[PDB]
Amino acid sequence: LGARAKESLDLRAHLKQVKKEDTEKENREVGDWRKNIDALSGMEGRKKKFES
Amino acid sequence: DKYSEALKDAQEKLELAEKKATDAEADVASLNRRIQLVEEELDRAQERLATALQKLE
Repeated sequence: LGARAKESLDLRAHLKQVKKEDTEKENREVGDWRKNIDALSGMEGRKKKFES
Repeated sequence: DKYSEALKDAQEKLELAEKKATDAEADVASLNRRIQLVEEELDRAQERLATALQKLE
């Protein structure tokens, strides 16, 4: 019985570990980066173009 | 006569220009103050928003 249980759980843990490997490789470089809008106060009012 | 009419017209146009540009200068001062107050509000918003982004992260 212990052998049956070990074989089943070992196969399960082998698939579990192969699944972990992908997460181990990278974990953050999949998300995009920050580019929020803020500041810009110092820019001038009479734009060099007429969309002012 | 020609000088009399020219002087009347000159006085009226002078008065119109003077009132126009006194109003314009008063608007200049008032609009300066409005720009500065909205600019300070904007700066304050920028500090708040900076802290906001930090807290979000």
